[PDB]
Amino acid sequence: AKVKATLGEFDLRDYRNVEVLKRFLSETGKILPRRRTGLSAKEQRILAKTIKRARILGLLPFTEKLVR
Amino acid sequence: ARRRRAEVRQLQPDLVYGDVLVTAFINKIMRDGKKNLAARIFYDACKIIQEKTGQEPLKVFKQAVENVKPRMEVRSRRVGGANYQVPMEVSPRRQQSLALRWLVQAANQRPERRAAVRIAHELMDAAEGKGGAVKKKEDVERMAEANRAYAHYRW
Amino acid sequence: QVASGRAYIHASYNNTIVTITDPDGNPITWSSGGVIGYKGSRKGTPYAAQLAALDAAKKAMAYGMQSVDVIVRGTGAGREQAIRALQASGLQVKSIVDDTPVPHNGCRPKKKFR
Amino acid sequence: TMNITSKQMEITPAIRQHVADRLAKLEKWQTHLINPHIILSKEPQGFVADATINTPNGVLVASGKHEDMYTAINELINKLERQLNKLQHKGEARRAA
RNA sequence: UGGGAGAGGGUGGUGGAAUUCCCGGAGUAGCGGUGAAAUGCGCAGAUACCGGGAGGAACGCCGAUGGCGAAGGCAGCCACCUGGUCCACCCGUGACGCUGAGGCGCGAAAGCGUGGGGAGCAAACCGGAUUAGAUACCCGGGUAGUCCACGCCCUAAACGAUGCGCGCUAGGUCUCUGGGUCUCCUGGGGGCCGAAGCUAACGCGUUAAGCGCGCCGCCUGGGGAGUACGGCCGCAAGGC
Ligand SMILES: [Mg+2]
Ligand SMILES: [Mg+2]
Ligand SMILES: [Mg+2]
Ligand SMILES: [Mg+2]
Ligand SMILES: [Mg+2]
Ligand SMILES: [Mg+2]
Ligand SMILES: [Mg+2]
Ligand SMILES: [Mg+2]
Ligand SMILES: [Mg+2]
Ligand SMILES: [Mg+2]
Ligand SMILES: [Mg+2]
Ligand SMILES: [Mg+2]
Ligand SMILES: [Mg+2]
Ligand SMILES: [Mg+2]
Ligand SMILES: [Mg+2]
Ligand SMILES: [Mg+2]
Ligand SMILES: [Mg+2]
Ligand SMILES: [Mg+2]
Ligand SMILES: [Mg+2]
Ligand SMILES: [Mg+2]
Ligand SMILES: [Mg+2]
Ligand SMILES: [Mg+2]
Ligand SMILES: [Mg+2]
Ligand SMILES: [Mg+2]
Ligand SMILES: [Mg+2]
Ligand SMILES: [Mg+2]
Ligand SMILES: [Mg+2]
Ligand SMILES: [Mg+2]
Ligand SMILES: [Mg+2]
Ligand SMILES: [Mg+2]
Ligand SMILES: [Mg+2]
Ligand SMILES: [Mg+2]
Ligand SMILES: [Mg+2]
Ligand SMILES: [Mg+2]
Ligand SMILES: [Mg+2]
Ligand SMILES: [Mg+2]
Ligand SMILES: [Mg+2]
Ligand SMILES: [Mg+2]
Ligand SMILES: [Mg+2]
Ligand SMILES: [Mg+2]
Ligand SMILES: [Mg+2]
Ligand SMILES: [Mg+2]
Ligand SMILES: [Mg+2]
Ligand SMILES: [Mg+2]
Ligand SMILES: [Mg+2]
Ligand SMILES: [Mg+2]
Ligand SMILES: [Mg+2]
Ligand SMILES: [Mg+2]
Ligand SMILES: [Mg+2]
Ligand SMILES: [Mg+2]
Ligand SMILES: [Mg+2]
Ligand SMILES: [Mg+2]
Ligand SMILES: [Mg+2]
Ligand SMILES: [Mg+2]
Ligand SMILES: [Mg+2]
Ligand SMILES: [Mg+2]
Ligand SMILES: [Mg+2]
Repeated sequence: AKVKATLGEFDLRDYRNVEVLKRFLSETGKILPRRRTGLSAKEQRILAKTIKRARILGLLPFTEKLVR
Repeated sequence: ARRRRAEVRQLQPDLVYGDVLVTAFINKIMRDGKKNLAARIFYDACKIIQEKTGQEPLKVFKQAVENVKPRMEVRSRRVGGANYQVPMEVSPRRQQSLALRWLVQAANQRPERRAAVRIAHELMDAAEGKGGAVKKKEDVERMAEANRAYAHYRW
Repeated sequence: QVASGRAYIHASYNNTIVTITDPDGNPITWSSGGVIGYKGSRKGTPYAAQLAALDAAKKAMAYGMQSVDVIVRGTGAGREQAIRALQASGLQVKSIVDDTPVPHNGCRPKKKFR
Repeated sequence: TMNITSKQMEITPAIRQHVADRLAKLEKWQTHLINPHIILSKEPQGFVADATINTPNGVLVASGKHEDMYTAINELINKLERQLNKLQHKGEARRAA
């Protein structure tokens, strides 16, 4: 169940697409590995770099409390 | 030991009660291979817990066994740099063996002179609830309850 | 009195301290591996934590506490046993979250974690 | 107590005492020196000095050879120190984890 | 000419987590720490919890067997200034090239000078343990320093213990970054395994330690010794 599948085409730089971006974060708000997003090395860098700006603008969390 | 569990010896039933546990006690009394002596010391006591108590030796005997069976014991283990007192559950084989051992032992501390008297009177106090025989069990158990903190270090 | 509140578990390699608070986070009562009677490394075991959790429920329930969201901090050994004890105590335990503090590589740690 | 055996040689109470003054080094560790036994002898190459000693934590057993008799005694004590000091500190290592 | 990738370098900003301290609240008999402990802290109210605040330093996930640099080294995010390098067209110059004693610049940490900063950590130091003893390892404290600016110092297991350039000698595979016509084909890096061959062996092998050419540095038994004397450099330590 890879993340890039459950998503048609999307911009890997649109730091304001909270809806798409938020899926690339684990239930603890962390940036998911490549093994879990399916982005190649080249595209995985641009995802992370835009998650980090989205966090700075406030649209994305830096960490989430783990619930059970 | 180092290759397999050695098999527990079965013991022939006796001839005064035909019980396998009355025998395993007879042995624990026996010194220097004199079983004939081991019999008449035990049996004289059976007469005793009959003379002074209108009830059944074999009833008094077995109840005293279940009165000294230590449910929990400690068994040391060196964890890290300390020999902790880990609380192990006891095997009913071992419970039997310790009860039978502690009886004669707690008996052979008593004051009265002839052995058969001490064996009845200690079974006459263990079958009831008192006696130094039961004390060993109760002590050993509280030694394990007090150290249930390490009960996870078990194997 | 408060029927709902928070139960906190600070679970460390040395000890497990447990404090139950109100909905506003202010402590009602607290127990710990020392409180129930242990010293030294015994204060770290699960039985240690188990007694502290139960003495903490026993304590707060005497004030009317019924419901408690559970909050857990630290990777102590007596951790998972502390949460069981809270549930098998008779407290509505409506949640478990783990607010374990991880630094994003902040202060240099002592020599014994390097 | 301390026993000394000169095998196929003669020594003196003075020489025998010097052995006792030399075993006393092992008292440094403050552990029990149970029935220590010093055997002396002469090979065609020089003296042999044997020693069996048991402690609460094990036995010490070594042999020191040399031309000089007393120099063999030191080497014997040299090897006995090492075995004793190990007996006293080996169990200290595996405390962690 | 037209494109790419990147923790390359510099400057100015700014984000969130955590620790410490202070403030407010709430609460009590311990907390902390270890192999087990003790010093330490705590009824003069600690720890644990919630709120408010200050401050310094480092950037979790992504993050990798990854990327960049000539080496040392470089990791939140934004912007500016700037270097190196790869690709594709095969347009321009016309052997303009390789190496490089000296020289010059750069050069982890530690250390030094002037000034600032100081949360965490921590040489020296103090105390607790451990122990036969323990000027240590472990524990509780703690000053330089660690951080910023400027100027010095110029060392290293500064390592691939493998100088640079060019040419030539099977391939299989994994990966990064491009270009095609996108199955695959080809350039430039990062590894692994292996043809020939090399090697005392271990191992190297189109990222040579193979086959060749140019140029540089260097070695010539161990210790004495990277010492002494001299000379140059340095505030000193000490460097060559
Ligand atoms: Mg016996
Ligand atoms: Mg006994
Ligand atoms: Mg009683
Ligand atoms: Mg503890
Ligand atoms: Mg003698
Ligand atoms: Mg003789
Ligand atoms: Mg003689
Ligand atoms: Mg010596
Ligand atoms: Mg040795
Ligand atoms: Mg260009
Ligand atoms: Mg301080
Ligand atoms: Mg306060
Ligand atoms: Mg706070
Ligand atoms: Mg990592
Ligand atoms: Mg690398
Ligand atoms: Mg042309
Ligand atoms: Mg022309
Ligand atoms: Mg050049
Ligand atoms: Mg030069
Ligand atoms: Mg430098
Ligand atoms: Mg420095
Ligand atoms: Mg100084
Ligand atoms: Mg100074
Ligand atoms: Mg300075
Ligand atoms: Mg000065
Ligand atoms: Mg300070
Ligand atoms: Mg000290
Ligand atoms: Mg001391
Ligand atoms: Mg001294
Ligand atoms: Mg010390
Ligand atoms: Mg220290
Ligand atoms: Mg400190
Ligand atoms: Mg100083
Ligand atoms: Mg200074
Ligand atoms: Mg410095
Ligand atoms: Mg500087
Ligand atoms: Mg290296
Ligand atoms: Mg190189
Ligand atoms: Mg060199
Ligand atoms: Mg080199
Ligand atoms: Mg390719
Ligand atoms: Mg492509
Ligand atoms: Mg490179
Ligand atoms: Mg390649
Ligand atoms: Mg190879
Ligand atoms: Mg071959
Ligand atoms: Mg050759
Ligand atoms: Mg190849
Ligand atoms: Mg070819
Ligand atoms: Mg290469
Ligand atoms: Mg070679
Ligand atoms: Mg050169
Ligand atoms: Mg020489
Ligand atoms: Mg030097
Ligand atoms: Mg000089
Ligand atoms: Mg020098
Ligand atoms: Mg040099």
